[PDB]
Amino acid sequence: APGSGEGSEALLEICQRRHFLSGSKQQLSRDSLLSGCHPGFGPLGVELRKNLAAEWWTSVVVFREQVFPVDALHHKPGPLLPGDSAFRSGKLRENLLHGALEHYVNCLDLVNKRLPYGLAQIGVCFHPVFDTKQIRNGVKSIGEKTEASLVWFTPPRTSNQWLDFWLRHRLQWWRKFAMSPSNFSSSDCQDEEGRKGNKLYYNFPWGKELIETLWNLGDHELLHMYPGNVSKLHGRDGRKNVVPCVLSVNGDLDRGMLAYLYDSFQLTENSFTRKKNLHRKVLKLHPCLAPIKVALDVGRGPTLELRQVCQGLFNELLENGISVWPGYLETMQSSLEQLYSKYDEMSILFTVLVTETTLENGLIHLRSRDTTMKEMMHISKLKDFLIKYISSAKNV
Amino acid sequence: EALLEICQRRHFLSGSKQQLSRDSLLSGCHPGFGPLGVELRKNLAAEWWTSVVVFREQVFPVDALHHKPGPGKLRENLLHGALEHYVNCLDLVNKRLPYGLAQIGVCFHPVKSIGEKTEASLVWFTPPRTSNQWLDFWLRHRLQWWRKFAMSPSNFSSSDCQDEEGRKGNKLYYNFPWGKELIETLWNLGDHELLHMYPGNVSKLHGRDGRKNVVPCVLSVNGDLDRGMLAYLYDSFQRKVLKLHPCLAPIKVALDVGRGPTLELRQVCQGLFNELLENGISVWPGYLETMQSSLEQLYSKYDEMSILFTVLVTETTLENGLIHLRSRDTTMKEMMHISKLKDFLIKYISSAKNV
Amino acid sequence: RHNPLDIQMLSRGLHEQIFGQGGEMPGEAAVRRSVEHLQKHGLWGQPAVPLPDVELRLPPLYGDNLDQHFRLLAQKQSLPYLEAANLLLQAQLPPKPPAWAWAEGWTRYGPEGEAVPVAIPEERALVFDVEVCLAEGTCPTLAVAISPSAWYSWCSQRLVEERYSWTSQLSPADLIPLEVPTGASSPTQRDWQEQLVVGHNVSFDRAHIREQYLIQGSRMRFLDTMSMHMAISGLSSFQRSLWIAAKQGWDWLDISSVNSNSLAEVHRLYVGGPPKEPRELFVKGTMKDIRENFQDLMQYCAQDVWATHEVFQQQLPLFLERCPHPVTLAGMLEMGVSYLPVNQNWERYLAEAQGTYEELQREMKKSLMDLANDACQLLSGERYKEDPWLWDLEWDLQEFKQKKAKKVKKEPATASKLPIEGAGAPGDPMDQEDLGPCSEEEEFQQDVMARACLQKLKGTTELLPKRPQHLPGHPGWYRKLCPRLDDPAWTPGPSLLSLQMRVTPKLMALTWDGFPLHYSERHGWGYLVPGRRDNLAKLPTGTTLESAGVVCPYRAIESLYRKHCLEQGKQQLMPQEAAAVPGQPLALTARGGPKDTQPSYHHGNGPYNDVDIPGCWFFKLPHKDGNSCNVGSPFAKDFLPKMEDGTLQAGPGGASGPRALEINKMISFWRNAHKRISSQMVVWLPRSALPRAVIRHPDYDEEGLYGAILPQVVTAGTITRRAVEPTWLTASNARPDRVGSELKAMVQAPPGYTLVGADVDSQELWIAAVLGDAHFAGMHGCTAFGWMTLQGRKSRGTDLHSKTATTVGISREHAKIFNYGRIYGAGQPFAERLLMQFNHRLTQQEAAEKAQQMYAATKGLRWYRLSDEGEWLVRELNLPVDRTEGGWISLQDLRKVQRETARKSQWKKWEVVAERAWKGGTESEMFNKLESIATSDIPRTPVEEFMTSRVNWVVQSSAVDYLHLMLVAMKWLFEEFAIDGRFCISIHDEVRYLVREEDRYRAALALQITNLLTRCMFAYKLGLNDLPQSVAFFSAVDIDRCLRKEVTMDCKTPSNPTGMERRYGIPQGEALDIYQIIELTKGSLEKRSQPGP
Repeated sequence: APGSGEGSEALLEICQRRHFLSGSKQQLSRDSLLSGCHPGFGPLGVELRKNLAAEWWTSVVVFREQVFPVDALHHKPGPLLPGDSAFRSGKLRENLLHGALEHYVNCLDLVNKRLPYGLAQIGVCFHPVFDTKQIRNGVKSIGEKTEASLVWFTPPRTSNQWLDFWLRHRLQWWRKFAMSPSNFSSSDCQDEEGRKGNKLYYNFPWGKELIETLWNLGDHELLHMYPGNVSKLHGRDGRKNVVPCVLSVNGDLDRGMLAYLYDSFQLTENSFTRKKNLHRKVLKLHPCLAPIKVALDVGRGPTLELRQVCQGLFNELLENGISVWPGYLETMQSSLEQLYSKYDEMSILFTVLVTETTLENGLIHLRSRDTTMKEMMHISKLKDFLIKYISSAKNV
Repeated sequence: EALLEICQRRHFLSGSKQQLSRDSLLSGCHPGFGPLGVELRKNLAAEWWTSVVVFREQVFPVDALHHKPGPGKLRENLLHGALEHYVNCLDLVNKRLPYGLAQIGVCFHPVKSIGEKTEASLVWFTPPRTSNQWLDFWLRHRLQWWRKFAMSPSNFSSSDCQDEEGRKGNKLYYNFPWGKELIETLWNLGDHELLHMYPGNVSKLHGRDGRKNVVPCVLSVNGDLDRGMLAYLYDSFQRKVLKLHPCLAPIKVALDVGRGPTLELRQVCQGLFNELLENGISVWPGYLETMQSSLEQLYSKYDEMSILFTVLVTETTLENGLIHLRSRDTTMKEMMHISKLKDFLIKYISSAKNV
Repeated sequence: RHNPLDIQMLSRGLHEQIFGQGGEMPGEAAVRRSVEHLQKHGLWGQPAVPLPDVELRLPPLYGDNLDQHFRLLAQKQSLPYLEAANLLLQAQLPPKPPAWAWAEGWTRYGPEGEAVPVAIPEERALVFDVEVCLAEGTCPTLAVAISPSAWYSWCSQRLVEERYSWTSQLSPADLIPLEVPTGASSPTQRDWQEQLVVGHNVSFDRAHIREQYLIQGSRMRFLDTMSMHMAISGLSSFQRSLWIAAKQGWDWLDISSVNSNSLAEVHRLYVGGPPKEPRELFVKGTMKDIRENFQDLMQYCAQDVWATHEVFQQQLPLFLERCPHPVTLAGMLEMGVSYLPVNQNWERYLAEAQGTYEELQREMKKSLMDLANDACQLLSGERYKEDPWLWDLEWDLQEFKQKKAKKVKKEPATASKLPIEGAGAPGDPMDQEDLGPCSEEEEFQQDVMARACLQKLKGTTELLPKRPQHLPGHPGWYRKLCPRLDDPAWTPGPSLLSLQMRVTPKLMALTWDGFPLHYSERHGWGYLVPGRRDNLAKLPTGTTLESAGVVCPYRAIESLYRKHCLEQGKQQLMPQEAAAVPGQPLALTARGGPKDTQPSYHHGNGPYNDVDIPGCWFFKLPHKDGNSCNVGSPFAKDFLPKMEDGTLQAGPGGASGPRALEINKMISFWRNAHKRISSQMVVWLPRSALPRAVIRHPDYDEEGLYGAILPQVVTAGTITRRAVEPTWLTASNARPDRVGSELKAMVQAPPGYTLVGADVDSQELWIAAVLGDAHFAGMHGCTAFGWMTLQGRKSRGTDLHSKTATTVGISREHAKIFNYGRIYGAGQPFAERLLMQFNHRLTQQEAAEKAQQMYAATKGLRWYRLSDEGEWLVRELNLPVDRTEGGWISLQDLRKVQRETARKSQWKKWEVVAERAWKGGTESEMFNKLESIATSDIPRTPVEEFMTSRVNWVVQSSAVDYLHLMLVAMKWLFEEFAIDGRFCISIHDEVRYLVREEDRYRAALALQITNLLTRCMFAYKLGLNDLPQSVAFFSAVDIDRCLRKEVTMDCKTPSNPTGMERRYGIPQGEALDIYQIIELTKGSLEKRSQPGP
């Protein structure tokens, strides 16, 4: 427990510092963090979640079938029959999926009515945290979380298999981006109705957490949405007629991400019972994972020529399609070592300090990246080795 | 509208006829945003993401909230969320000056009735002196965004307004025949929309000239995106055909079967489709689909679906490997080596961001 | 009827073919001797507390002496095939190698020639062979024929058929839809009158029989020429092996060594060699060329094949029936014609199956890759370009372009792909391709200024360091990206060479079993003897100056096993009883592990040479089961995996390696299983499947595959004759969960059908049972049900096995297996050995105590016996002499006394043909299985001349007999109306049959009854005239579309794939019980019981 607390400070503190979690205080504490009364994330915060959405998004988009709730609209003004108010608080989407539905029939016109696909996109929805009441006014507070909902209007047959198909895929995605993916299970805890669709979770330093979700509420809400004489269009099978099914949308959570930085450095215990205590650690993001790929560096003279061409690398780099931290500024603050430490505490892959050795030691892409491979790199090959880096790394 | 009817086709925006009006559309109150729009949108915003965000990594993606407790308010001046984090991120770059904190946040205004304005925002903070210099030029910068190496954007207007409670900056407009409209509004809060917000020991904020501590100025570079595509949606138009700015075109290409016809040819096209997708290029196949749907009654939809090219995969290719493709601008049906088709487009693509 | 009991109910089924309480148990002596006991073996007084009930009501049978009716049943099946075989056997017209031919048949042994094959053998009986390419397609390329005449096919015209070449995709993939179109010669002939049986040697003829059975209907039956051999002229596991070494290149070769060739050597002996085969193997791998060589020779292959068939055969029957039974023979006739369902799913159940092993490895790799990375580096020390660098540097090699010839001096128009280095063939290098643009630069500003100045700076940097033509033709970096090491070179499925990469274990810090060290990478493990010996790092002033000086990597490598040192010792008490590269124990000294010495079954230690500094190390055991060398591998299969799940193993601080060892542990089983599994490929039913809309009601995609695979169940095979399908007759639930941690389920699933089958418990233990009892006078007994005693008692008999371990208070699943083992061959040393390993420090002496004891308790009085083995006293007393049957019948030829037998001769088999025989035992048991050995724990059922073998085999040979009746009766009864369906199974103690859904309940009785009979019958011969209730009504008969023992299961695990039975297809349906089942069927059938249920 005390060791678990220390791991948390380590992985949290580093987040306040090194800017991954914009806001500070109690609204941040684990419990609150998870609820969402937090101020936010560092730029770093954004880059990762973006990479993610983006990275996760690519997979979703690929196969022969793919679409969007198209909009994602906080919205929802309206009275009675559609959604039923139960308790108190607000009017901001709670089902990225719901909207995805109106868009459904038209999504249906799409693909030639042919299809039995997955209609979805990404956006923010809001959660309230109301442990319990009595004290004063009432039903105050609000938490926020950016979700990903994939709906699918499936036949009676895509059915259990298509649901089960997802199980498969999703899981391989995580392991793919996981440093120790064994902390990503599924349960089938619920419902005496609608049957299956399992819940997902991560193994934090203090137990499991609910992440994504997955139901098969096959064709029950559309009937809800679009009443009929037992109406409308059923949807095509391929020469027959059927009313489309449900598609389980792991929600989101910024959390998936939240668990990754965990996984990475989560890796507390890592060296909790092994080697000498020089446990400085580093966070670890699969390369694609990390918000920043590298910290350009520059030292010595003339101060500028070197700050220059670092200037030089950045752009060239910037251009390529690589995230960077420009280290010209960098020569200013600190002393070499803590640079390393910060950076490692940052995940930024490698770092190259263009100094006297840089032109005047004519050439050299100066060393950094760990496991301490400070090998000299003629700047180019390597630069274009990193371009490779990403590619293979990404792939798996 | 002539385009109005074609505009929906397979809905390129969610909403029936009376639902969406050229005012509710200007109100985002319309029933909501539809299918093909998004690609464009995710597509649009993104290219902006480059616009200022990718270009000179002096700025970063800031994450401001959508809601507010206590006085329970709506997200209207998205320009605000930044304010709060300035201090938060200041610590970022030692204490240098200046830069911003972009965040494309679906801000607000829901006119009684309601609607949502997606929008995107930039909040840079310049010092007084070279503030103006590092001010008027700014227009210039993205002056070119939208214009972005134009087609009809030979029609992007800008007006000057005396004043107001900020210290000025000009607004943005587009040439709407029916009735011009305001697109973006940049300010010059060279003064305080902080100060009070962040009062007390002012020396805690502020920035620098280069050696001297100072509290920088405040700025606004917002107009809202939600409809930023609505406009670009007009340079397009002038048999039914809809041409579009490549890189933007929600989707990039399409295809179906032919001559083969059943089975394998169709399967091969899909795989090709998949291959093109892996690296980064949208597309559309028409397999399984049980009808030839003709070719010029199906091609008019490409027009209407303001697509870009096509690739009629046929059997006069299973032993040669040559597909007949077109473009959605001038039809000059060409012949081509269906393979190198990978590094192809990228040219017409990457180089389409050129001229 | 009644309820009578000088023992266990018997009632009124008997009246028809037996008597319930009718066994002439003799007065006082006989009834008393048995009773006097148990006062000593502690069973009676309370046994009179039973849960007795059953109400039996069945009249299906007729005969006098059930077996008399068994030989009859055997009679019908055996006869039609006896007749068609007869004529094939006495046939006069030998071989006729005409030119040769081409595809589908015709004939041609001729006065002249051939043809007329529009369709198949009107032959009435023949033999055949089949070849299949490394075009890997399990499909054909020629089939050889005798009595009439038949023929070769499309292999060799196939070779001019499309699709491009080898290793990817191609045409035979779509040749999977070839199955239906092909057949197996139709597959059949007619099923109209006499059906040609077929005598052949082994598999893939089993494949000619890969297509002859499959459509679910067919009265063709076969039988191995190799099986029978095993049966008559066969040899034991270890004896044959010793026999093999000395035999080709001393008593009674008459070797009869499985395969064909070595058997012909014994049956006939001439033309004895391999017409063909030096070929066909000098590339059971090269094709396109094949036809050429083929045309000329493939007739050869054929013929060689034929002789064998012919040579083993015309001589293989007679000696077989020289061991005379109708049943043994008929039961094996159907065993061969087995079946196995399958659906669209196998490949998918198998492919999802394949995806995981990767993930796993792929993952430990990164773990690994990373942990090793982290480690090595963090240790700031020494000087760069050496020491821990060496380690990190080897494993991680990449971005090399040095060599391998290829293209060079020839090649076409490069796409900026220009490998440098490249040495021998690659260097007729010429001018071109380097210059610069007019064109353009990207940004207006200092950027261009700078951007362009950079390349200048960079470009020149090239004219700067290294050599200039590497630039021309830029590299592209061979492979990888991160910390991984590449042996590749080898394609052979499922491989991960970074572990063989000695060193990984110091990484993956590992000691902890026998508690500690860390290990050395693959040999033994240090300890803490702060010597006062061993270590003289000591001093004085000398040490100061000189120690540092070092001299050799050793004082630096020594200093490291020394930092390593105090820490290993401190590090040991802390966990046991809980730095500039010389901090992490394993890594330092270990550099190069773990060195010479010997596995030498070293309970011991290494007398120096080895042995340095502060701690001593025990060159870790064990290796007998491995058999021949030094541990070599930490994850070494065998002992080591056992210990990973074992009580002791390492990865001290966190997830780390536990994850690792644990992970690999998961996949090991699958690696090897993997290949063999994926391999069966398969055939499928396209449209001409099960008709009647039968296809319709079942529910069915029609977009799925409904074909089936059939595995060669060696009729006989084994010296016990038990079975010969590594993969399929080696079925298992899933203790070490994961892919193929059994695909059993997927196995069967035809829509309109379901599979009736069941499990008889200790079908083997019980046989041993009555045997003794029956000869300890009244068959009631002692061990066996005397001692099995009435007991079940809530949980059950395992609670008895449990009794064996509790007295000696210990795990039972580990205790139960060894009795089985005790039951089988020897005892004494074997217990100590096995128990010891799986056990710990009590050492040989204490092991002795226990082994000797356990054996003492069930067989430990003077001369030979008391306790429990008056039966083995008989197995032994009846079998240390003459040759015999097993009181039931059939003979097991090779014999100690009997190998010896025309009296005492020739040094008496050296007197060590017998001592070399002293050496085989234990090893043989951990060897017995080629796939996995002794099995996984939680179940695990796997078992020169002399008792051991013989004794072990009696039980076994006799459980074979067992199988055949269950079968013979059932086959019989299916014929006997209420028709149902199929199968042979005979798997372990499981025997599954297929049925249409209806009459699936019907078969239930069949099985039920069939066992009663089997059981019944056993006693009469074996013991005499009677037997009990409990056995009679089994446990229950299982029915499901799935293949796992004890239905509700659900089989999560395959850890992957696991939505399973959710991931779906099927999901569990119960086995009725005996009481229930009878209720629905009510007195079996014709078409009479029918309506109501």
